[PDB]
Amino acid sequence: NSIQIGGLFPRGADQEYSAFRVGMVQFSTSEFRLTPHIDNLEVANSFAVTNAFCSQFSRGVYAIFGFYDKKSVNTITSFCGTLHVSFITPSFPTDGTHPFVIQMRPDLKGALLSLIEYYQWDKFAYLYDSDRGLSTLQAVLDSAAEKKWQVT
Amino acid sequence: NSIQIGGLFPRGADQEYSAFRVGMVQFSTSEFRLTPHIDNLEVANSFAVTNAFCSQFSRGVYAIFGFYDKKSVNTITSFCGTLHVSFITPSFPTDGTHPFVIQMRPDLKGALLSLIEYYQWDKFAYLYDSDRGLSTLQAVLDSAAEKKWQVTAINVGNINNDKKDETYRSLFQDLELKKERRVILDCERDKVNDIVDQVITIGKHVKGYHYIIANLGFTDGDLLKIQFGGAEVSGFQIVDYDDSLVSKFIERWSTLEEKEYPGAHTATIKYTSALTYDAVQVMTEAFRNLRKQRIEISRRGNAGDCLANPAVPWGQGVEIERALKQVQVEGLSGNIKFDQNGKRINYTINIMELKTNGPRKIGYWSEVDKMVLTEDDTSGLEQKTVVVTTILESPYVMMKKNHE
Repeated sequence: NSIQIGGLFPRGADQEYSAFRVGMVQFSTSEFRLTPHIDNLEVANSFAVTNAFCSQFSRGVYAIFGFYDKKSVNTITSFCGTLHVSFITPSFPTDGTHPFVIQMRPDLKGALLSLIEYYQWDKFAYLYDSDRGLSTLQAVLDSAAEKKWQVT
Repeated sequence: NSIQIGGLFPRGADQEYSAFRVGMVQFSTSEFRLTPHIDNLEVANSFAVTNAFCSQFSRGVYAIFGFYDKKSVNTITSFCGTLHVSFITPSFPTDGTHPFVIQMRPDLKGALLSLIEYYQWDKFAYLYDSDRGLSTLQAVLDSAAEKKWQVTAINVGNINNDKKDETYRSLFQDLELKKERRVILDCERDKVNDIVDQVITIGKHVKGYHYIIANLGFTDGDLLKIQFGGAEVSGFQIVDYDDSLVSKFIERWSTLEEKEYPGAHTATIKYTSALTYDAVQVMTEAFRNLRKQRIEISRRGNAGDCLANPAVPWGQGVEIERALKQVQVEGLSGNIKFDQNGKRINYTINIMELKTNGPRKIGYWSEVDKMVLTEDDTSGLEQKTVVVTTILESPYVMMKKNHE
């Protein structure tokens, strides 16, 4: 009763995969297991991800574990939304509600707002990389008016 | 004589499509002609975008004219960079240099950054919409820390239309904390008309407020509702109706029947649509130069499934890129030209101040020259009722015994 799963891993993900490989071992039972198809791909390229997602759809997996990037994120969300494929990933949470998506990464933006309150900050600098995204920076700039912040 | 191209259109973009049809007729010669394949699809559904793009790559086109959303721009750009397929679009330019992309929309980022510097602003609001990329937001924020600006950036895009009256009143309750009187609206021409009607409801459009619409269709959206409140309104117009070329187009435009051409019986045209008419002229002259250059571009056979691994790029797409990126014509958006990346270059955005007499061509910019127009001759001397304030305190200001 072997069950197949999609495995989308970036190239440099050595420990992420090292922990993934350990994950399946500690959880496989005597009546079923997991048969992942691992595609080491450059996750930023939307075409590579799109071509890789279908490389798993034709193989007929029952769920896909992977990652995504600010550029390729909207590629996976609407793809799993129409094909009813279930996608599980630790990449950053979807900006909005996108169905058939499982985000292990807990919402970091909600916790950061509470930290700045206890420290009683008023003016500070916010450093962000447009690569990782800015969904968290957007949140602190939105609440910058209600809570009196002068973000540089 | 037949050239195949792919067309990706939002289903709620009819004038944007009506302008495309008129362009085929005005640039159809007897030497050759272009042939479209239209798929009305959802612009935000990148899966539909992927299904539409591969529908054209399997039919074997030479270039694709379409749009994209933030949720799909990366889908369009990534396929064109690998399959060497040229893409022409009037949507927002890509956040970076992407090959085989011919962005018809010019970069507004340079305009706003010095329209701010013209009025001498150092603190303002910035209500943006992520539907057209966070490119503009990073620009103002990067320049905010350099000039020690104090900006308030609000992701006004993600708001529900059912609780729109209690949240908009709440936003201005938040913007009232700093008594903000200088705002920049960075929504599409649709959500702008929603904010406009809600600024009127709370009366935040009188003497004192000053807004800047950050899109290339100032005269497109409805401006008559906030024109007389007393608040100065600035913006940007790309379709300079003063040019005789546009008027030549607008005359033939205003007489067209509306059942056959939706959204075309009026005197103005949306900047999204005006760029589309100008897009055809680019593609027409692109291939006409491939002809005169004695260049053979026709496909050698079935392009196959787009998901072909490894992705084989047809070499002549390089020549199509070089053909499209070396076009140079004139249309409704003024001048038209492209770099080696496909970005708009050598253009002119008319800056318009909304006075009491309507949109006024006050200024304009360029990627080399910033704010350089002398004041329009039309105006009125001593039309400014200067507002003066004082305090009732005898005997400085006493109400006459017959003050009623």
